[PDB]
Amino acid sequence: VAFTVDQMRSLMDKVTNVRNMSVIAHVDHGKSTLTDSLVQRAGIISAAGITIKSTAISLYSEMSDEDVKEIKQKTDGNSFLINLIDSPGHVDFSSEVTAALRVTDGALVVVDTIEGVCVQTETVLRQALGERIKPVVVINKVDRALLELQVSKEDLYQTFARTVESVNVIVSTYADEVLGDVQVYPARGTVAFGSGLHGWAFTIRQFATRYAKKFGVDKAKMMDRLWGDSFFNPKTKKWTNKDTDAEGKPLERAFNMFILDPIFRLFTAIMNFKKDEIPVLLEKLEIVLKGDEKDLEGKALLKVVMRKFLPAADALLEMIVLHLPSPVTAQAYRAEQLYEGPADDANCIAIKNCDPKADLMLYVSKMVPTSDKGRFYAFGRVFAGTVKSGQKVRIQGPNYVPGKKDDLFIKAIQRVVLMMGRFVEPIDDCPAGNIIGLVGIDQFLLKTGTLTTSETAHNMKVMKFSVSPVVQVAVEVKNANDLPKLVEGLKRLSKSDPCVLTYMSESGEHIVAGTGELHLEICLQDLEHDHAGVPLKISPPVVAYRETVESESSQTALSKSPNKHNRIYLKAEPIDEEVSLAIENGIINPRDDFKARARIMADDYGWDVTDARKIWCFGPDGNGPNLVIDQTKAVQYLHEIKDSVVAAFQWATKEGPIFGEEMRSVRVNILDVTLHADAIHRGGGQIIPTMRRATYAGFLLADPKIQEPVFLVEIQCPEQAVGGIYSVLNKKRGQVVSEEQRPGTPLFTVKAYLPVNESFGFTGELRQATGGQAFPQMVFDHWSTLGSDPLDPTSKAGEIVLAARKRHGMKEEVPGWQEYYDKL
Amino acid sequence: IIEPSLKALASKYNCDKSVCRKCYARLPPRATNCRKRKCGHTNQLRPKKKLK
Amino acid sequence: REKKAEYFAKLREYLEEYKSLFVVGVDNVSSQQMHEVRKELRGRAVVLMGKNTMVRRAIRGFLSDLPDFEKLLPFVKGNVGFVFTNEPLTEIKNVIVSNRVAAPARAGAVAPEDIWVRAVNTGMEPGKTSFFQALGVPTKIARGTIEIVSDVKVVDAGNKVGQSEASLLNLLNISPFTFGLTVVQVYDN
Amino acid sequence: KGIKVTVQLKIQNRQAAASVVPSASSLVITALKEPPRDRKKDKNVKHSGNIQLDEIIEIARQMRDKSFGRTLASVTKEILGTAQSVGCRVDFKN
RNA sequence: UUCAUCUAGACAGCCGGACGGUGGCCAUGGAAGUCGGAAUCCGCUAAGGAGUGUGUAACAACUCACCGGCCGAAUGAACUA
Ligand SMILES: CO[C@H]1[C@@H](O)[C@H](O)[C@H](OC[C@@]23C[C@@H]4[C@H](C)CC[C@H]4[C@@]4(C=O)C[C@@H]2C[C@H](C(C)C)[C@@]34C(=O)O)O[C@@H]1C
Ligand SMILES: Nc1nc2c(ncn2[C@@H]2O[C@H](COP(=O)(O)OP(=O)(O)O)[C@@H](O)[C@H]2O)c(=O)[nH]1
Ligand SMILES: [Mg+2]
Repeated sequence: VAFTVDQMRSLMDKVTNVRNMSVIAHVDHGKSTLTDSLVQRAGIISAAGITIKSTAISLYSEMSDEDVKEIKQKTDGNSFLINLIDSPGHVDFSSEVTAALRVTDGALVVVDTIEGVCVQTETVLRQALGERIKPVVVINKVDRALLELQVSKEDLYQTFARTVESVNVIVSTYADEVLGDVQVYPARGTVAFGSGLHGWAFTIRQFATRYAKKFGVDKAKMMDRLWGDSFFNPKTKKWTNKDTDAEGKPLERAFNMFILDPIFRLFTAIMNFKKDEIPVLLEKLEIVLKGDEKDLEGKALLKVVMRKFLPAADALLEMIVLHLPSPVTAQAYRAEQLYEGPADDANCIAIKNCDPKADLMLYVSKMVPTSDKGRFYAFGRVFAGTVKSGQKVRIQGPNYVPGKKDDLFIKAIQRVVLMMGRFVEPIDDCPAGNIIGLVGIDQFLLKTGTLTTSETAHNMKVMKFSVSPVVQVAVEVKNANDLPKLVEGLKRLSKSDPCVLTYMSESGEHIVAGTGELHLEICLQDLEHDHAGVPLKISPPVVAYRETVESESSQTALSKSPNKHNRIYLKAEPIDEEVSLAIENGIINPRDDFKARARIMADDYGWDVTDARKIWCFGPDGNGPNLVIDQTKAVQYLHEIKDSVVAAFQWATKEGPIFGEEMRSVRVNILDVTLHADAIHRGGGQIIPTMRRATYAGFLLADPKIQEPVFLVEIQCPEQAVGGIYSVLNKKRGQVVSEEQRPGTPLFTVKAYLPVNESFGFTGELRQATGGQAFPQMVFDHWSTLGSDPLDPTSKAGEIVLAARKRHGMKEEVPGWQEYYDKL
Repeated sequence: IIEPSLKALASKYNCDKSVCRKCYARLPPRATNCRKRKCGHTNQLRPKKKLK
Repeated sequence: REKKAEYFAKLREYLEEYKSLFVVGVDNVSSQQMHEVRKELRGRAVVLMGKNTMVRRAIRGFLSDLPDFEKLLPFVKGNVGFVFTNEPLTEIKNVIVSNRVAAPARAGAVAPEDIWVRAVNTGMEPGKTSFFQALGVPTKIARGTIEIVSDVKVVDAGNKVGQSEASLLNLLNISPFTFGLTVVQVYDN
Repeated sequence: KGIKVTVQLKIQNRQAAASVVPSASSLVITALKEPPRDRKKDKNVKHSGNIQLDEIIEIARQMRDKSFGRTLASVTKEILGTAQSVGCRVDFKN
């Protein structure tokens, strides 16, 4: 029940009565449609399974000060505003899941009795605990565990005892001990039971209430004697903590007879259209029906009876207020790993002693879309401060450090809006610890980022995710002219999604990367008709390797001027990895001092100062790993032609001879320099197709292959899932680098090597190998040398190479150095 | 839901067999020759391929 | 038939020399445990098992080295071997009825007695939790280590042990499916 | 001391950090040997050995889990040689 | 048409062991009898192969050979037409 902006604003002011959590679970456990019924029974109102682009439904309910004697925190209010932000379980769409955790203090988990605690449910439960968030064990779809399976009291309680101990294992391992004992116990009144599609849900505590004195002792001690080793004797009329009598016969556990039994009898009776027994028990539970309510029989019969018996939002929000967290207790030791560097800093202290009137702090993780003037609003949580409709505050970009200036934009917000389900409306204020939606900062911020008033503030924690972009794809247009619109669209997809990593490649294509192939085709779909608006052209990301020689070109190739005068002889030798690597590193620079650069290459990476100090080029563009040295010393016109040489050098070393790619770790050696008399005949106009045609023939006689790009794929995943990984990499030449793990947590973080041409759907085969348990974070490493010799179309890259010439529309296969050679 | 003695008995009459390499038919795992005459009563057999 | 004839002459050698002996029987035993026994007395009590080449040892009882072979042939049946010595029996009887301990729950072995165990924290991290899930036994986490909540009397006396529950009983130091290695007959001079 | 295939028993008592080495068959064939059989073969496969050692390898059998249950000098003549293709001692074990 | 071992105590059969070194030489991102080459050993007895396979990522675990219970005379293996 909300009234108005200010009335809802006044409840907000009390952060002690602010249950701010998220709902995570798994693909099909009934969490999205179940959260729909909670709002339709206790959501929000002010004076008026795929999670397809979600927001954050607010909502607020009523309690009592007597319920407040059981909550261990500093709460003094009775009206509570619970702001629940929707966060899609899955795993190939877990982008919004890591975002919610950080920008909230608590969290709900929709486990199941039948499908139970799944593999992804177990690892998504870890993200919430590895972030220091609190638990809500909601075992739903219990109507199908007693309607389309129908078990016994002691026995169904074992499917639930399993649900208990399964979600329980992720706790004692995939959690943090600073929160204390955050292990959800059903009896402790920390476990939720219920049916979301049929609006009813009850709790352990809910019946401890409707029982206490109707038993004789306090309801707290009794509801702890309701679950576990606890039996009641319908003969001694006493509570014996043994499962048999003074004879040795079977007993229906305390739980089985007091809670279960009634439900069990109600279950059947209503599901068996027997109103000849329905009223009798309908009476023991004080349930009344009138008019078209009793016009519904059997299924619909129990649907409305149990609602009026077990209250939806009520029961889950009973353990959400007396158990689930708010900023007050949460941020108390949550802000530690909510910030980096100075934890004793006064700005992080503002968050610890939550002061809306101090160091303004906020983190926008999401960016709720609505194409108007700019493009859409931002979405963050205030940790220490009140925001206003035009307030001037700074922006800490993903780079920005308190002592520099880059990624720091201090502007005034045009207006503020509070989220109500999916839509919002113009508000002006919101204090420390409450999640808000600040607009007008779209055309400034570069995605997830900080926003603080105090400039001396360091930098917070930049997300986490535990996924990383690994699905690779390339795009184009079916129609040549609409090409520009498609490109500004990747910019749009940047500002319409979280993990989506669009980038450019060495192919002249706009690359697309994401959580999954479904995910991809999902962004592709929301794009094809919206973001793009035209027929694209998708296909695996075209890969370019590097045309490199190695076995030291044995014969000297002959290339003279086009008139046939100035002849130069070259030998192609291999430049050491640590050597060519340093060119691209910024160690051995193309604008560095030769004497000191020679001391560097001679001592550290061993060579003779002669060819070391006489280097000339750094092909291609004078920054790549191709170095040219003068093997001569008696050239009458030494550097009087050095330029024309370095020129044709890069053009040829860039557009390759094998097929058409630049080269890598190759040292061109101008063994002999034979020139003409007059300098006019000795100009670039000849030296170009001479030095170029020289490396052309010298290349095809230096016995070259291709050093291609390798990935440093970090596959952090479960222990028994490791079986599947070994076999998968045992196929795609997976060269597993290391393999270490934390003794306690079974998750074994494993790093390896994977060929670029061996990964066009690689992620997919891993999860299929051992359930969505495996985790591939493919971070390209270096270039690992091959061995096949592509000058013959039997070599692996040999097929690749000819089709690349066939690709560009070239001289078919590889033309011999004889087709473009000089001599008798 | 499976359990040892239960998922074991189930396999004893579905997976614990021997697939003939000519006619494919189900024979006792501890077999040696086929009982069908369309294959000429062959001896070339192979246990029913397991699950990975 | 080569080694069958030489076995005769050899076992014949130790019986023709020593004063007192034991025709010890044992069905349930383990190879590794077995050699620990022969090493338990590598000199005073050297063991020597037998079979049908022991049905001829009764036809070697027909060979009659001494008349005392009468009191020997009526103990040939069951996995029964030998025990050679020349020291006072009470002292060495003490050792053979001290050489008797056994094996655990070999998944699908005999289940004769009642399977009852108490409830105290096991002392190991939550590991075989996926088994107690499809198994259904009340057990909660107490300081990381899995703690026994119920005095679970696992399997009822008289059945065939299930693969799953036997392996977790192994983690519980449960060894009751054998208990072998004693005497079948007692003989001297 | 010891490398290739690790068999090291470790007993713990909540914070109690203590280990007891079982010195496998790998450990004895390299324990008496000098430096080129202790190190320098990182990029090399270990395949040579003949030269006579003797009785002190009987106490080296006491380092290789004494759960064989028989005689010492007797079983040494077995392990080292057939499974031990380096430092064969007496070329009579195969 | 050929060789075993063969009531003395057989094979087909059901009943109890499948070991130490050993997570063997190396070889390993990983390999411990079962991805793998090269070695194919004796302590002991009734016996156990660096091991017959399944399956563990590798361990573990099950199992076969070898050998003890009983069934208790043949009847197994190799070939011809
Ligand atoms: C942080 O995210 C990272 C990782 O996913 C990984 O490092 C990835 O690697 C991309 C490639 C990097 C290679 C080197 C730097 C040299 C060659 C480059 C590639 C060209 O074929 C190979 C891989 C795959 C890409 C081809 C398909 C064009 C690369 C590229 O960016 O061009 O790059 C993204 C941005
Ligand atoms: N049998 C049964 N099905 C349910 C119940 N609640 C929800 N569902 C099913 O759950 C589906 C929606 O799941 P969703 O809410 O997408 O799951 P989530 O993505 O994990 O939140 C619907 O198609 C329903 O059929 C229930 O109480 N009983
Ligand atoms: Mg959903």
